Amino acid sequence: FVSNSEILKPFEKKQEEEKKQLEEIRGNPLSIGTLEEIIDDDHAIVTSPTMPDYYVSILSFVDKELLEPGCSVLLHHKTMSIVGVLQDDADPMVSVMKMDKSPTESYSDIGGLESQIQEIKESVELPLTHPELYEEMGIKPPKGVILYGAPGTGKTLLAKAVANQTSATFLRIVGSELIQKYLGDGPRLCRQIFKVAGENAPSIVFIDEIDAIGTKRYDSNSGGEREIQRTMLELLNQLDGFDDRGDVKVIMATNKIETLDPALIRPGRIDRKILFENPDLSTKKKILGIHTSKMNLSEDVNLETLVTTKDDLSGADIQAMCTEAGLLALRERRMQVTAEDFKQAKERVMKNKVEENLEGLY
Amino acid sequence: NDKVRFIKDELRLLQEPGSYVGEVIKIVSDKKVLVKVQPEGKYIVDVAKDI
Amino acid sequence: KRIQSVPLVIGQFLEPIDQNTGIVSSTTGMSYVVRILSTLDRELLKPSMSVALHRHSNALVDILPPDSDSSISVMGENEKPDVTYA
Repeated sequence: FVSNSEILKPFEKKQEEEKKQLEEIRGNPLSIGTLEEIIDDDHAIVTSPTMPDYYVSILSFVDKELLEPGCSVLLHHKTMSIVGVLQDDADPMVSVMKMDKSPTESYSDIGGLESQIQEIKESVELPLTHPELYEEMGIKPPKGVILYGAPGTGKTLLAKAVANQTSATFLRIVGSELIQKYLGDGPRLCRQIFKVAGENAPSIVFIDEIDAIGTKRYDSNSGGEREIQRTMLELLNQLDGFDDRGDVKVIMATNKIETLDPALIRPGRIDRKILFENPDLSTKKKILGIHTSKMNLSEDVNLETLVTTKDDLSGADIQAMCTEAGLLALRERRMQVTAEDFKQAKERVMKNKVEENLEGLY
Repeated sequence: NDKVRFIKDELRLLQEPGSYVGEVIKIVSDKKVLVKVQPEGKYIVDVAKDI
Repeated sequence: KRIQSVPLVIGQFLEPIDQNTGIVSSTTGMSYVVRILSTLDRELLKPSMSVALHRHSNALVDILPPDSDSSISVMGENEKPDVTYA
């Protein structure tokens, strides 16, 4: 009664009297446009989609720090004066940013690699989850880790399980999209990748399977030798010339990193290097139990017997036999997969899916 | 008789400037809709009182 | 119907909406939605049919015949059969 009369009454009265002036201001068709530049005299220039040229002052409902060249504002119909700034809603423009709805892929499925799993967790997840360890230590945390190894070692699922527990922004970019058909748009894209990701949350830029600029065989989007130097060196400047407080992490992984320019790595930013090899008979027993955890297997199927038959296989080849064995039982509609399906599954994988490498020594 | 009154009153409808053409983009809590005209740019107008 | 007289604008019909109401697109590039004149009919025109409009109000006037002038061909062949196929 007494408090509401001295607080809510004078405030709501000024709000009702203010909105009466908003009719002559925020009324009208309210044309929009693109902001050009500002000045300390409180003036700007806006270009509507009809491409006019207008120079007016700065009205209320807008801040000087909110005005940036290339943004969207709100003009007026008659007076043609800026009403205010209009922020972009419904996500930051491009929605393919891989905002990670978090399917929640845990570390139990990538198990058996724990020797190399705790390696990336300390240089990526640890500073994000427990920043007090690196801040109180005094050392600067690394900006990421480079991965190298044969295909099938689980390099794709290694970085996927890290972003699950961090609950932060994480990106997935294909290395073949760094080069476009138009000349000059290659480095322009790399500028917008790190710009938008760095504004919202301590994001992570992860570009997987980079074939960029090698074994071209590209008729359409080939830009010559000029696209080579502009696109690659643009990524190097994002780790050098681009300033950051340490919230941006860059992790690159592919089949062969030797074809890439080693100057792009610049391993003063990346102090962590993780390799990968083929698992032994003890590791494959843990990986096989992962895929068969939700699978229904018969009583005549032995887990140690299937691992013994495995010779020169990666983590992807183990799941390939579990998938092929499920397709054989799916044709006959069997709940529990019998032992006859694993016999025909291992023969098809070692034939087609598994091809003899060009190493050939011994 | 109604056809006599409908045609004579059509002069006010013919002399009317008519209406523009646009599409809905986004809406706000102020009951103002963003109408995008195809030749022109985008405009923020007030929604009809019937809907 | 005769109030329009000389000062007419060339329009083009697009799609029917309401009874005695249709959307038109003139040569100026600005599309307007006006009401169909009582002496006209929706069945006497075509979806691509070109019509006439007022200078200012741009109201529907009359349905032009199904002959489009434009440019190039215009009417038809002029002195074309100068040769044979042999």
